[PDB]
Amino acid sequence: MKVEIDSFSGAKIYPGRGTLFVRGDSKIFRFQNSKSASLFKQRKNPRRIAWTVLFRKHHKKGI
Amino acid sequence: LKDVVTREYTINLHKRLHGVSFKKRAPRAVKEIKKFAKLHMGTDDVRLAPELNQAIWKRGVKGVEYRLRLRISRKRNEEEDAKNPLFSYVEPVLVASAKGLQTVVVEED
Amino acid sequence: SGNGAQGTKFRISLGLPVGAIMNCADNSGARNLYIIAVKGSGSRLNRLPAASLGDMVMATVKKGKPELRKKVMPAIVVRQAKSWRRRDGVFLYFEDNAGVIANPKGEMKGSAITGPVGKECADLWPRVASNSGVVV
Amino acid sequence: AERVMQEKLRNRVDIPLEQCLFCEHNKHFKDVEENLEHMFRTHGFYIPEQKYLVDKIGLVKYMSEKIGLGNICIVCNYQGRTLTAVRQHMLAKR
RNA sequence: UGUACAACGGGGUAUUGUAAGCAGUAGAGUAGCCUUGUUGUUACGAUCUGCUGAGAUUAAGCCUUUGUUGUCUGAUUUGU
RNA sequence: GUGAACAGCCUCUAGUUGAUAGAAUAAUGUAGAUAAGGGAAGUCGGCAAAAUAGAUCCGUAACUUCGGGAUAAGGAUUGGCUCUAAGGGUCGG
Ligand SMILES: [Mg+2]
Ligand SMILES: [Mg+2]
Ligand SMILES: [Mg+2]
Ligand SMILES: [Mg+2]
Ligand SMILES: [Mg+2]
Ligand SMILES: [Mg+2]
Ligand SMILES: [Mg+2]
Ligand SMILES: [Mg+2]
Ligand SMILES: [Mg+2]
Ligand SMILES: [Mg+2]
Ligand SMILES: [Mg+2]
Ligand SMILES: [Mg+2]
Ligand SMILES: [Mg+2]
Ligand SMILES: [Mg+2]
Ligand SMILES: [Mg+2]
Ligand SMILES: [Mg+2]
Ligand SMILES: [Mg+2]
Ligand SMILES: [Mg+2]
Ligand SMILES: [Zn+2]
Ligand SMILES: [Zn+2]
Repeated sequence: MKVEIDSFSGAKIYPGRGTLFVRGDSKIFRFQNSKSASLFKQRKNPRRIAWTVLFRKHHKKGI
Repeated sequence: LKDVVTREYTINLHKRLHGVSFKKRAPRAVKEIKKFAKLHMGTDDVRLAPELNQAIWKRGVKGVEYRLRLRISRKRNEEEDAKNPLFSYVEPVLVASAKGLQTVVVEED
Repeated sequence: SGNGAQGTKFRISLGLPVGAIMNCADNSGARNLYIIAVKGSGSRLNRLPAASLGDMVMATVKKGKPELRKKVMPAIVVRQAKSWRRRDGVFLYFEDNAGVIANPKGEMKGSAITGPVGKECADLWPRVASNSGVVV
Repeated sequence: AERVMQEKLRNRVDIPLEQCLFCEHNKHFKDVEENLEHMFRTHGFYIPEQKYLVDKIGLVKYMSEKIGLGNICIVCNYQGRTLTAVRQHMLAKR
């Protein structure tokens, strides 16, 4: 089966979990839960949020 | 018979005050301490050193701390015989954090 | 959903109560779809008849050309914002409620559809899936 | 440590004895008495227990080694890059 | 007197979203001193970076437990 | 102190801490809140609630007893921080 990845937090998404959003054009956003979801509805950037995957790349955290 | 003790307990107040009325919250802690000390050393006669009072109220009625470090002493009752020969006395210990401290017998001297 | 449709469809949550207003995704030149009836429509005291994705509805046009306005016609629901649970386990939803005008059989009034359409609609009405773009 | 010792050696900054440390132009005075009276009034330099000192001409050399080579503030731990830096600062937060 | 129970403490598990403190040739400018700037600096200064997915919270109806301390005989009635 | 403000909100001088208590936390309640998609399809009737609200700027209709209408309608901005400029009095030519 398929384990996706979140379009916000980059977290691991297992089958049936979270929601799958169809944006006003073709776009598809898949959330691991309601946390990463609502954030998206507040228009927040994933690069300014501490714990997301996309952040830990930006700031050279980890590696 | 029972013998004349002292100990140092950390109490979890956070759990015992869970979901109390914000206005009656602190006053519970007073009862939850007297009940707690009738647990250990089932003395049933429990008194509160007014410093401890200032500890329980220091943060206001709604602001009681999560953890207290409490020095409890079992002692003998005097004159005027009460149903008990025996006593209970709780007073504070001034400490940085109530965290990660183990119950300890303070050897009296 | 109704008749004129090819096949059956799995039960999906009803996100369009009667009187709901959704957009028109075709070129018929309508700004609106107003929902006065549904073609499946189980019948019970007090329950509002509810459409969903791929269901047939009888609607009027509040916004648009006067020629398409002020009469009742069949329409179909290709996007709905109230989310549902597909049998594959995923929950999903769209960004709005959209619909396309269609005759009794399900033959499109318009020749094209704007935005993406649910697969649950596209398997039911192949005449829709025809003029469609990317599904789901 | 080798980079800070090579940068301090290439700067050659041994501050002389009668020369005042804390002012920018490094004023020169005729004796060790005159800048030790003058460092007291303008800047506020004071030598604790003047009564007890043996090496007080060498308490001058240990202090000029703080601002001389490694270029350090007497209080802060603040590290200037130049003699100017540590000097400019001592005059700064006072 | 137990593979006993509890109060703490340890882990797991989660919730939030990066603590205090220190440090910083990060920082719009502004005010001082100069060798007057291929990176001149010194002070005041929202914020930012590093220690830091860090601190805090974690059962009150979560999981677990080789640790710390402690509890373990009061009352009443019942007969074919 | 906030602020336009004798508004609301917190504090000082003074004054109370007095209005039966404990234990729980079911239904029904009274007072108070929040709700996915829909948005009056409810109801005799938008009844109740919701939304709008301060300010500074821009814009502002039919009609009018020419005074209004008009905050009409309708748009944008609002923290914190470092700066910049403009705005005065007294005394000596
Ligand atoms: Mg509760
Ligand atoms: Mg009815
Ligand atoms: Mg951080
Ligand atoms: Mg910090
Ligand atoms: Mg806190
Ligand atoms: Mg006032
Ligand atoms: Mg009284
Ligand atoms: Mg009464
Ligand atoms: Mg709702
Ligand atoms: Mg909504
Ligand atoms: Mg609406
Ligand atoms: Mg009606
Ligand atoms: Mg009716
Ligand atoms: Mg009426
Ligand atoms: Mg009303
Ligand atoms: Mg009007
Ligand atoms: Mg307006
Ligand atoms: Mg601004
Ligand atoms: Zn000097
Ligand atoms: Zn210093």
